[PDB]
Amino acid sequence: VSYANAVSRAAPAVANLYTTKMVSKPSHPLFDDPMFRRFFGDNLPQQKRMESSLGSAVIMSAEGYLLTNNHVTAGADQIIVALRDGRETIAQLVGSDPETDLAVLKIDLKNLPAMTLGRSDGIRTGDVCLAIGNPFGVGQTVTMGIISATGRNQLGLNTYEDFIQTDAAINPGNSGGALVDAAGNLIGINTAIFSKSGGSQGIGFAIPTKLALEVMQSIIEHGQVIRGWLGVEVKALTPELAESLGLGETAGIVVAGVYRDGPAARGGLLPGDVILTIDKQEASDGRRSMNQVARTRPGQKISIVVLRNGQKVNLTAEVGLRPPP
Amino acid sequence: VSYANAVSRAAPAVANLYTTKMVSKPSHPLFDDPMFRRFFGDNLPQQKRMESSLGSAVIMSAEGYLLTNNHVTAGADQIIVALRDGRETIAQLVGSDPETDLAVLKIDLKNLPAMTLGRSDGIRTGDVCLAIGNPFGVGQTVTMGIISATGRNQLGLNTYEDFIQTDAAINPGNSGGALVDAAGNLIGINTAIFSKSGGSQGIGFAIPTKLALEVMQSIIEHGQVIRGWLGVEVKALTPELAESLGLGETAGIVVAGVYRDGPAARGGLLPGDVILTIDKQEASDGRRSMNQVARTRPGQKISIVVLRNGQKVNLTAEVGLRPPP
Amino acid sequence: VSYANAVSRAAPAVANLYTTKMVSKPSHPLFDDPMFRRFFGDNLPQQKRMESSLGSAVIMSAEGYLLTNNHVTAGADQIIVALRDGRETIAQLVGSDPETDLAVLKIDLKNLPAMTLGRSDGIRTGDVCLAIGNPFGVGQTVTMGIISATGRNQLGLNTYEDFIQTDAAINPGNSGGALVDAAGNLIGINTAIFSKSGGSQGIGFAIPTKLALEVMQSIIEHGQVIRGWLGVEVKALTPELAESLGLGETAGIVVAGVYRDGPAARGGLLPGDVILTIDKQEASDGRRSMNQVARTRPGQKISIVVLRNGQKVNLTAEVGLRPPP
Amino acid sequence: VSYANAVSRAAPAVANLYTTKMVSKPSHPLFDDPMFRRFFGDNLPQQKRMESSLGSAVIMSAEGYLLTNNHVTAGADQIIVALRDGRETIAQLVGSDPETDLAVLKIDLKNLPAMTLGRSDGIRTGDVCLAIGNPFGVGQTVTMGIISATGRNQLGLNTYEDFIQTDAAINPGNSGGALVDAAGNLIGINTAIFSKSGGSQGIGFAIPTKLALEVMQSIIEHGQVIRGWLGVEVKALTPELAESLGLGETAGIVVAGVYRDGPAARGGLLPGDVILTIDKQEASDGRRSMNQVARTRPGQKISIVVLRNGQKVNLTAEVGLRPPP
Amino acid sequence: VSYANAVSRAAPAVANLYTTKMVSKPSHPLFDDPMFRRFFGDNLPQQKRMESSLGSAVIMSAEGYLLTNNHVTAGADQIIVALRDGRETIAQLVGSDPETDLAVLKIDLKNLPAMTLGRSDGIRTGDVCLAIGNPFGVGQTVTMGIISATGRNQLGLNTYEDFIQTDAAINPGNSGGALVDAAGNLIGINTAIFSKSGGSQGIGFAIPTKLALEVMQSIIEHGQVIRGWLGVEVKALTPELAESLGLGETAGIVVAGVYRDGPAARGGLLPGDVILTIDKQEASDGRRSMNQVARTRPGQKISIVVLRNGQKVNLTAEVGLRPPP
Amino acid sequence: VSYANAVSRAAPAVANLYTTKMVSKPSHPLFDDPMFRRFFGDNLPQQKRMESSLGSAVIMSAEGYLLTNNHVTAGADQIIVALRDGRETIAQLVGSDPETDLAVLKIDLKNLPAMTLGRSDGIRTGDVCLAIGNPFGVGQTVTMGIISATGRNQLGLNTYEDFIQTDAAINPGNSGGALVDAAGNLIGINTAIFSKSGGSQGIGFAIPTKLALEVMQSIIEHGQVIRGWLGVEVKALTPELAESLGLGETAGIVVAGVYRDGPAARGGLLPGDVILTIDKQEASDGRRSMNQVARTRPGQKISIVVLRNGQKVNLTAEVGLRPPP
Amino acid sequence: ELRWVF
Amino acid sequence: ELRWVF
Amino acid sequence: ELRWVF
Amino acid sequence: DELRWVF
Amino acid sequence: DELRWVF
Amino acid sequence: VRDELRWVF
Repeated sequence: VSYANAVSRAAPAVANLYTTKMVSKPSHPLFDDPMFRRFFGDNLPQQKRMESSLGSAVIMSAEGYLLTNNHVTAGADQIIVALRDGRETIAQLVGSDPETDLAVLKIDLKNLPAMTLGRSDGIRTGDVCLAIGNPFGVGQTVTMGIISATGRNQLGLNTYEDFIQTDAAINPGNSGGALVDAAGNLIGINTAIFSKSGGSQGIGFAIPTKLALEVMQSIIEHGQVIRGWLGVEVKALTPELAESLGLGETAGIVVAGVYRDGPAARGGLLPGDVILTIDKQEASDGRRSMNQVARTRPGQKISIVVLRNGQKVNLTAEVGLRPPP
Repeated sequence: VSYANAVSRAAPAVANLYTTKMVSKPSHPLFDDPMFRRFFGDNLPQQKRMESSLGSAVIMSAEGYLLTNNHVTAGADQIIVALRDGRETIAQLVGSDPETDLAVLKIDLKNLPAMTLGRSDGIRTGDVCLAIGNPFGVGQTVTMGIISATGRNQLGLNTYEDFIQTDAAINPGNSGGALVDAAGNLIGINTAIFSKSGGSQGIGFAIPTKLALEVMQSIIEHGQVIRGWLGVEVKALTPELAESLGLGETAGIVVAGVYRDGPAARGGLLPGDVILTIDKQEASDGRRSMNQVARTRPGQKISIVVLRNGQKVNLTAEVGLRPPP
Repeated sequence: VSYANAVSRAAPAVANLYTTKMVSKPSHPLFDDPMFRRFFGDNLPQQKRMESSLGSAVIMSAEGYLLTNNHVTAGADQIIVALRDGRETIAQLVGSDPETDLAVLKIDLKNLPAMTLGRSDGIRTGDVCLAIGNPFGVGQTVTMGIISATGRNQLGLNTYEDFIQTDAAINPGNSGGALVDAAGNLIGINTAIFSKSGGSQGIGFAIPTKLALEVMQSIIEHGQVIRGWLGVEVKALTPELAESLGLGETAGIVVAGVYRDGPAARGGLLPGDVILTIDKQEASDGRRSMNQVARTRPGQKISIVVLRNGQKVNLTAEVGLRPPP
Repeated sequence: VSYANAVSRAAPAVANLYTTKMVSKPSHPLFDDPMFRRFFGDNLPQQKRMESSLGSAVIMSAEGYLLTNNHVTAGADQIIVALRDGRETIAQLVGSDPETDLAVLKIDLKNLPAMTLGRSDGIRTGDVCLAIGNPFGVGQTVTMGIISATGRNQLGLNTYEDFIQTDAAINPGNSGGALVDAAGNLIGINTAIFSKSGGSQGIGFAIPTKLALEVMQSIIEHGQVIRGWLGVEVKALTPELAESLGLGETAGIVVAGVYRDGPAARGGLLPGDVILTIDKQEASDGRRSMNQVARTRPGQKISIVVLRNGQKVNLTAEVGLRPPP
Repeated sequence: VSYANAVSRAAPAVANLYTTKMVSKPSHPLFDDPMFRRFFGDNLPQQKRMESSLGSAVIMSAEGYLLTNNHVTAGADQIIVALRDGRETIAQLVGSDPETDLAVLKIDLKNLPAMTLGRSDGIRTGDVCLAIGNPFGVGQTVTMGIISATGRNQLGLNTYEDFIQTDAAINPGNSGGALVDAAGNLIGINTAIFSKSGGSQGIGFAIPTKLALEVMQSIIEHGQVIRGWLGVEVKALTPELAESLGLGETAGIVVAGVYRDGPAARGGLLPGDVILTIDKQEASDGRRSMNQVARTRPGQKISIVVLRNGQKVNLTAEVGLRPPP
Repeated sequence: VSYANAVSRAAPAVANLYTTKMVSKPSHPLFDDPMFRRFFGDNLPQQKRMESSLGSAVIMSAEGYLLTNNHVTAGADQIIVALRDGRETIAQLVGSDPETDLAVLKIDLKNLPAMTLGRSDGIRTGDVCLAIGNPFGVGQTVTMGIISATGRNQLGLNTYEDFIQTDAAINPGNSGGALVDAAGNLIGINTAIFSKSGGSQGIGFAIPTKLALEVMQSIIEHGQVIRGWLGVEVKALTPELAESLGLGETAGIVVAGVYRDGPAARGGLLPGDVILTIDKQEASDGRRSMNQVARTRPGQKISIVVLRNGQKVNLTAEVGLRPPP
Repeated sequence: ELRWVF
Repeated sequence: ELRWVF
Repeated sequence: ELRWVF
Repeated sequence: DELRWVF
Repeated sequence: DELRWVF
Repeated sequence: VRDELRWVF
């Protein structure tokens, strides 16, 4: 069997990213110093640029828009995009999203290959995927594995998580590179892995294309992913969490904190209040509720239904803008 | 290309095994202690019960019978079974066999998905295989590889080894998990790996189905896989020591020791005796003889023939029950 | 679905190379030794033999020629070759190529299986490949993976490198093993891995069959690989030093040093010279020029064109016989 | 000069304590064991009894009473006293006080040289001292250093401590050893060191004889030291906190908690209230007060004056037996 | 013997030093945070500052001038002096010499114990000595040793070095502490130790009193030490190298570099020149001259005799002010 | 008090041992290489002298006779002896005894200070001792301690051991150094230390002068130490094995082995034979016999009495020359 | 601990 | 700090 | 080279 | 980034 | 303990 | 390495 056609289709849109730091060269005893004049000197230089390759990026448009993990580009002095055909351009950061580990880069180049997108919702466990990237500085490498699992939350890496799990070897430097389907269609961005050694052990994770896209579209539109805020600290009601709180068998979210002067504080949410309904949606599961509020447009008046001391309270809050971490 | 159909056939019958261990809570200088009264009191009990993930298990029957490694089960008082659909029940351990690292769980749930079997005997190296388990408590995962070889005995892991070698990523948390063929049929139970880093490196091992079924059914009927024993400790035969009446390995087993007061011992076997036949059969291999003796029923009297001092002798022994390690 | 067919056509042509030595038997207080006479003798044998594996060789031809890595063979006084069909024989060394990590064994055996070759140039990234090797001394094992890349140079593993990058799990004991295509036709020899744990992490490197064949015919014939010598240390000219008429690297590599009484040094080459042409070849890349010099005959008179002090200088030099590393 | 006279008086009264736990016999292939009879049998026992050295002990009295560190003796079934003259005898635990890290050992030998007790109160920082101990199993060892400080507490090593500090090298095996003055008189028992490496760095600690001796007689009549108890957990009164009509240690220890059903609980003492008087004494410092309560005979009703909410409260408590840790 | 009296005079003038940094108090899940409102309040304790020891200091004036190491005080914002009498005051940093690793602190307390000085020049190797300091924050400890050596230069620790070597255990926390004679007078300030463990191995260094007092007076006069500048780098005369006019080793210094725009640079000293005279003084040893230049006042014009290429030149230069490291 | 007079007496007689590895300057890019040419040659010094210091030596005679450890001098070519007065001399190795860890060097210089000697038998545990030597390359360094123990046999570092255990800091670089008395009379050669850190821990060992002098005189006369050989392996009579009519220490040595064709073997010695007398002296302890035989001159015909199977048997042997490790 | 902040 | 228990 | 028990 | 070749 | 002496 | 080559003033 072969995936070479998919490799041909997909590899040209997977660029490699790097940063440069000018640095002090190892000194010599008989050579001129900035402060001392010795026996000899150098012809044209006094410092040396070092390339420090960050990870992989994915081209999403012929306009020049690039997707990458935020951590690849974090605290970067200079981001150089190295194309598969040997081209090099200086990238402009457009925006970053620390909550979803995503950053968007802009490149001014003609003749840019773009990545043909595929639906991440249509993937299944047991599907074949190929991970394209730049592991350990070796060069463009393509790896193969199946989709080990889908939609992985509870990983505790990001505020918002919808992770594909992969069997294809992902290594340091593979971050920001593409996860593709067997036909060469982008289904994810390589983001993080679980390892004792630091090398791929068969547990890689990538951000699905649907989530990656929403944030990319938002970052291009505003330069910030806009998210909703309720200023609530929420815990799940377990059988012993309920007993400490004094509710014998109640289930669902309970608030354990109110962000000072946030939308809940003005609205009336109080610690110990079981949330029944957020904006006419039943708040049964916390992850569903947080994402709902996240997509709720800031400056909107939604109605929170709460259970306080066994009685229902119809609270009203003005959804705010989620602050950065 | 997808193994998604095979995952759909197999993922439902493989479980996650958990255990709870009681723990005293973390202390605070303002909070009440078991023997101290301070300015505060949590409403929770002093002992936190921590969920701990012992491994993976396969549902073998619709009656709730389950298969896992002896090394997953051994030492845990309460075993909890988590199925793919979220149904969680408490398993009662039925029987164990440390000779094969196998153990059987009885579960009492209705609408139970069973696992379609395969033939271990029908596998060929180069065949595609899937490993289903819970690696690193990351949730159920599916790994794809191929059979790397078969019949990996003399590995020194277990008393009886007839293992499958797979290249599918196998990590801690995968033990007792299902090794499945490309149609989701169960070929093995994933038990151990060979690694420099305690993580998948591509060398994986599964007990074959043909052996596990022999063990599982024997445990269900009796509570123990009952093996025939002769109390003999043997070694191999070099042709250099085969000068007298030399057969390279024909009747090539050298007695190295006798279990004190063992069945072989009562029979009159001395160390240094070369066993030619056991129970009317050529004995030119230790592992073959180890297995042949194990399948003989306790109490069947057999005749062991040994060449001693260049003379063949006819010995009569009564097979014994094999003692626990 | 299965690579069983490819394994059946390839696995028989892969052998495991072993080395043996004698170390004395376990020391005991009452055991007669080489120095002291004590209460007991372990029979009478002074030395016990320990066989330790070195890696895997490929059976290239049915006349007994074997291909393996130089690192597998260097430092081995006696090498045993044990094929898949249980035959073990003592091999002898036709030669070695440390500059390509290759070595050739000769063996005399009846009806040897031979490896059917395939074109290295005909592989494209994304093709399925399989690995046959003895990893960790577990026994012959087959690993399936894809082709990560081709043409891997600048690794700094060897002087002359053209590696295939593979996803297949390559572990110590895989060195000198076959990397094979989906049909069982040879595409390479497995030499090394990039690993942060010393085990497979999905980045494996193999010498391609084309380079391996030409090293093998050459080692078999003249007993070694013969290469051209110029005795030059070269660095690519920088863009800063590409200040001259040559457009960047166009026709340029700087002479960093000249070997003492070397073919170029007698020729009048001086450090700081810019080589425009070697043997009327463009020479814009240091690696391509180094390969060209290696494939030039020891003893050919060639014309080096150099640019020193704004003037082209034509020099004539006698290509040497490249020395041992 | 020469501390030899000091060594002559002191060295005969310091002993070495060792414990013996039979160690499993190591196996051999041609040898016998219980389960198997092999080719040879040594004329030997099934196992051998190995001996580990717990530490030093000082012969306090000619009756056979020896005083040592609690940590040196705890959870060692058999205690052997090996004398300086080579007499070795089984000793019996008379009792231990883990609060002071002391223990009393009883031996019954004739012609025992008892140690000469010096006065710990009479020593000064800058005085010459000698440590006698069996460090690292090397043998009875004599080290010379000075007294670095007196009255060391707050170390956090022990419940009740009045530590002597010495520059003299002290190592593992010195525990239970003698601290001796210039005339060879007992001034301490070596107890703990402060080491980055685990080896003496000139900062060793020993329990002074006045405290050590008092504990010993209190373990001879009774099998434990009987101490006073109020079951309170006090903290130091910070001056900033003491703005509330109070001065920094002016009758001040702050309560952090009270033992449940303790003498303090019965009396009404509360977490967060300032204690100013205990049985008419100031309680300016927690350490002075803890020691005073310990020396108050149990069952004695005493008054506690306390400052609660700006109000003096008179309380009455009946002292209880301090409980084991 | 006993040094109790020497500790009585020496110990009072030795002070402990510490810094305090405010630290966020331990949090609880139910507690109000500056960012969140939770079930309970902490009774408004915003944070808790915790004291951190920096080392020791010596009092050289009744007026409270303290001498400590620059390594002990650099980068610390708030300095507290704690004395043997238990008084604590904030110190004012007067000055720092990174060249000798020395620093000066100012205190305003009445009745300050002054340390009596000693003649550092008069010390003999073998003299008993004592180190006073706060090692490991255990409180002041006194340690006894011998002078192991004097005038240790070429240790690579400080630009200007004269060292007393001591056998007295000096641990981290002894820096800025007192090294004293057997009469209790100050012979040095202990600064560094040579160790594998990080603890004392018996090799400790103390800056001598003659230098330390000299540096301290300079800082009080000017806020820093004022020193001479030539901007010259020099090496020793290789024994073979005294080819022409090197007889008697008169020129032991070879110019290895000249400070750009330095007084010597302006003077006409050029690298490779041989210095025979500096201010009509011996140029035989490099350290002697460095010390000589340093002790020459800026603005003084001097004469340097350089042997350049077998020719003697009479140079003239205006002495500079040595710039900071 | 001072020890400076003893140091004035013994410091001249201790020397530092200097070795040289031939190493050439490590490579730098524009500097001419041994095999390559470049724009700048490294002046004219091709390589540089690299000085590695191994230890101390004591000048035992004015004829230039030196004493040191075999471990200090083993595997060296040029040993340079640097005196306290700065004079340095090349040394030639007279002889070595590795069984005592001693070496004798000869040096030719006039006005060579000779070390005054003490009597090894004279010393007491508790005597103050000085340690002169050069640890860590720092320089000659005196250290003070007391004598921890004498007769330290059974350490396991050397075959013949009588060690002075010493308190003074002995660190790496002290081997071959002098253990001096309070008056400066040499009593030992500093040899080994027991540490965990790899630095001084206060447990130091010296070879006593009485043993050291006997070895040095034998080395000067014969170039070696001459020892008796019986070629036997001996062990103590176990208490249970003295059931054969024997005192535990009487005829205590028991034969475990006889060296092949050794003096003992030729005599008729067989293992299990219990030796009662060797050369008419009681063989009570194996260490005592080991010294008695080494000291017997080779070629003496000596009787050996042995208990063989319950019968006293008279034997004779020709004491042989002891073979080397 | 299942906790969310929104 | 607050480590006295009596 | 190895040992089996039964 | 600065590497050398010897031929 | 018990050890061996070789002479 | 005894050819230290470093003093500055």
